[PDB]
Amino acid sequence: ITALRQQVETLQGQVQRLQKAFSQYKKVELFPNGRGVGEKIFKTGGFEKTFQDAQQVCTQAGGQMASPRSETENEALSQLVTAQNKAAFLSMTDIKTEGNFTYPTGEPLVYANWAPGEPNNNGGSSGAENCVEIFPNGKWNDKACGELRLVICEF
Amino acid sequence: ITALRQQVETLQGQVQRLQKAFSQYKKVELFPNGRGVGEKIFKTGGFEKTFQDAQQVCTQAGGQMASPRSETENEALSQLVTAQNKAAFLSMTDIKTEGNFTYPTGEPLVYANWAPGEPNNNGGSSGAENCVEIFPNGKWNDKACGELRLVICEF
Amino acid sequence: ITALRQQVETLQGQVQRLQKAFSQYKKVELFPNGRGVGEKIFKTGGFEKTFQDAQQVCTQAGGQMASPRSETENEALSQLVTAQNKAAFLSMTDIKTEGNFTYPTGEPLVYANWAPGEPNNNGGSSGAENCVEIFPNGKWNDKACGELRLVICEF
Ligand SMILES: *[C@@H]1O[C@H](CO)[C@@H](O[C@@H]2O[C@H](CO)[C@@H](O[C@@H]3O[C@H](CO[C@H]4O[C@H](CO)[C@@H](O)[C@H](O)[C@@H]4O[C@@H]4O[C@H](CO)[C@@H](O)[C@H](O)[C@H]4NC(C)=O)[C@@H](O)[C@H](O[C@H]4O[C@H](CO)[C@@H](O)[C@H](O)[C@@H]4O[C@@H]4O[C@H](CO)[C@@H](O)[C@H](O)[C@H]4NC(C)=O)[C@@H]3O)[C@H](O)[C@H]2NC(C)=O)[C@H](O)[C@H]1NC(C)=O
Ligand SMILES: *[C@@H]1O[C@H](CO)[C@@H](O[C@@H]2O[C@H](CO)[C@@H](O[C@@H]3O[C@H](CO[C@H]4O[C@H](CO)[C@@H](O)[C@H](O)[C@@H]4O[C@@H]4O[C@H](CO)[C@@H](O)[C@H](O)[C@H]4NC(C)=O)[C@@H](O)[C@H](O[C@H]4O[C@H](CO)[C@@H](O)[C@H](O)[C@@H]4O[C@@H]4O[C@H](CO)[C@@H](O)[C@H](O)[C@H]4NC(C)=O)[C@@H]3O)[C@H](O)[C@H]2NC(C)=O)[C@H](O)[C@H]1NC(C)=O
Ligand SMILES: *[C@@H]1O[C@H](CO)[C@@H](O[C@@H]2O[C@H](CO)[C@@H](O[C@@H]3O[C@H](CO[C@H]4O[C@H](CO)[C@@H](O)[C@H](O)[C@@H]4O[C@@H]4O[C@H](CO)[C@@H](O)[C@H](O)[C@H]4NC(C)=O)[C@@H](O)[C@H](O[C@H]4O[C@H](CO)[C@@H](O)[C@H](O)[C@@H]4O[C@@H]4O[C@H](CO)[C@@H](O)[C@H](O)[C@H]4NC(C)=O)[C@@H]3O)[C@H](O)[C@H]2NC(C)=O)[C@H](O)[C@H]1NC(C)=O
Ligand SMILES: [Ca+2]
Ligand SMILES: [Ca+2]
Ligand SMILES: [Ca+2]
Ligand SMILES: [Ca+2]
Ligand SMILES: [Ca+2]
Ligand SMILES: [Ca+2]
Repeated sequence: ITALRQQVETLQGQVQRLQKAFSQYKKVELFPNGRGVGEKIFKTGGFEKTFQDAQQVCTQAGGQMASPRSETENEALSQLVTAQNKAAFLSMTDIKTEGNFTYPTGEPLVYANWAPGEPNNNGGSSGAENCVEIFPNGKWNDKACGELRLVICEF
Repeated sequence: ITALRQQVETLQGQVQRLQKAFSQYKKVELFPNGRGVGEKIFKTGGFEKTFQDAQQVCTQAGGQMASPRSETENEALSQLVTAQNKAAFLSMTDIKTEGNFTYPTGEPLVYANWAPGEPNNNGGSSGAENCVEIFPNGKWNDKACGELRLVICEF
Repeated sequence: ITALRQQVETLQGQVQRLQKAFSQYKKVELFPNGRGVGEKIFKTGGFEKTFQDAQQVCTQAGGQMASPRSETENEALSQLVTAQNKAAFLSMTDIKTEGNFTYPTGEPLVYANWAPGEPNNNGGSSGAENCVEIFPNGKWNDKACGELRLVICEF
């Protein structure tokens, strides 16, 4: 019928405009504290928290902590850390089994970028190191979970 | 007709993807300076202003100052204030009638969370207190409108 | 057919809600570091960079540096600069031909708002001035490109 065809065409135009406007506002949103990789979005709050508090903040916000599963994802995190000039906590811990770092689902690492000599589980006055921080250069260091580091969430 | 049915199906897929992407970017946007409650969105600019300047900033931005009409809305504001560690101005004033706080539409309060002893209209050197600040604990204190407090806007 | 008509009506409702939600999240996004003018969106990162670094940051983010082509666009930039209280770099340089400022496409200025006495190409210890900064009052001053100024990107 002629009426619905005109309706479909109008909808087609509205959808196209929504898509154009959404791509623009996606880039506006991510500037400068976010990075998109595939269907994942990394964003920093610009503040520092302990691992447990960061875990609460990310969950509360409807997301989770960053789990870099590829060089592309890790490099995206590196950019955020570099911009804030503050090392960030990742999602992974070896809390269940020492030396065995896993995602918050128990799954073993599919990607790793340990700095030379890490993980060493030597946090000095803070004690054992069961969490992971990412440096501006993208490299990882195991770090005490009670330490304060940049919060990056994953949505 | 077969042509338009295929068009509707394609539109259905585009809309579904837009909805999925929009829910994700809603949470990305609100992290960490925004809170959604029903159809209302609270967001802080991270800066402090006098009541009048805050009123101008929120209006200019296409919104208004925060009018917590329920415990849920008030608690959302509490989280933002807690995160910034800065008490924020609300929208309500008793400027027309002393002791009678109203929304910027003249409507009386449907919800209130006054701290013990408030409102007292005693601002010391600033004079009368005709505006309202919200504490990290969610409680309210009547405050001089010329004082500087965190700006939270409502959209 | 009755089935597709109901589908079109449902799509109509979904699109309308998407549009309503998108206008709200557009204003939420732009508060307080963005300004919309026509189909262009200006946003500041809140940080300072040299012209070349700012050019890299904006490009990386999927946009470009601000090219105010009208009083409306320039005034929007003025508001962002005023809010951050930091003068920002614009996109234009006279690097190809001295005294002739052009957009990063070689096109001559369609709009200009030089402060009295500018451009003068006198940056003192920094040397020649081949870039442009915008003041809180909206006026322009030619500035050395190696100086650090507020980064505003255009999307
Ligand atoms: C740290 O602690 C971690 C937590 O315990 C632990 O993680 C575990 O790591 C192992 C080894 O990598 C891993 O096993 C692999 O799992 C792969 C994914 O599929 C899972 O899950 C799906 C369902 O989601 C199942 O359908 C799969 O069968 C498999 O089930 C797992 O099976 C094992 C027993 O076989 C159970 O113990 C797990 O509980 C169970 N997991 C789940 C979630 O159910 C899978 O693709 C891998 O397959 C390889 O091994 C199979 C035999 O196990 C072969 O049949 C298959 O062909 C694969 O062979 C590999 O092929 C390569 C070439 O292509 C060779 O180079 C490899 O050598 C060869 N590997 C082997 C072992 O033969 C594999 O099963 C567990 O999933 C994981 N556990 C959890 C809970 O995630 C770590 O080991 C600890 N150490 C470190 C350093 O991280
Ligand atoms: C501070 O200063 C404020 C500004 O002046 C002032 O705000 C006023 O507060 C009163 C009392 O709460 C409030 O009156 C209530 O209004 C309710 C909302 O409906 C309004 O508006 C709609 C249109 O939008 C009309 O259709 C309604 O009729 C009503 O109109 C109002 O009517 C009054 C006169 O009756 C006028 O003076 C107002 O100008 C006018 N407002 C507008 C915008 O037009 C309404 O639901 C409430 O209804 C109750 O009272 C009615 C009689 O007035 C009853 O018929 C009805 O059944 C309700 O009875 C209540 O029922 C409860 C149980 O269910 C009982 O427990 C209650 O005891 C009982 N209440 C009463 C009073 O009987 C009611 O009308 C005004 O709307 C509001 N004015 C403005 C401008 O917003 C405050 O009083 C000042 N003090 C404080 C402490 O805040
Ligand atoms: C700084 O350095 C800059 C870089 O070299 C330089 O920028 C150049 O500025 C000139 C003068 O303003 C400008 O010329 C104008 O271009 C207008 C836009 O159209 C362009 O491009 C389109 C395609 O995109 C073509 O279709 C047009 O023909 C025109 O092509 C240009 O043509 C000139 C030669 O004519 C070439 O040198 C350019 O390379 C070429 N550009 C491109 C991209 O291809 C155009 O609308 C303007 O038209 C006016 O002049 C025409 C004759 O050239 C007339 O036919 C037409 O009627 C217009 O007349 C004007 O009318 C007004 C009243 O309505 C009068 O008041 C004006 O006096 C009258 N102007 C003139 C000159 O007669 C015009 O062509 C160049 O486009 C631009 N170059 C580049 C690369 O961008 C600056 O001059 C330097 N100085 C300063 C201070 O900025
Ligand atoms: Ca450890
Ligand atoms: Ca270590
Ligand atoms: Ca008062
Ligand atoms: Ca008080
Ligand atoms: Ca120059
Ligand atoms: Ca100058």
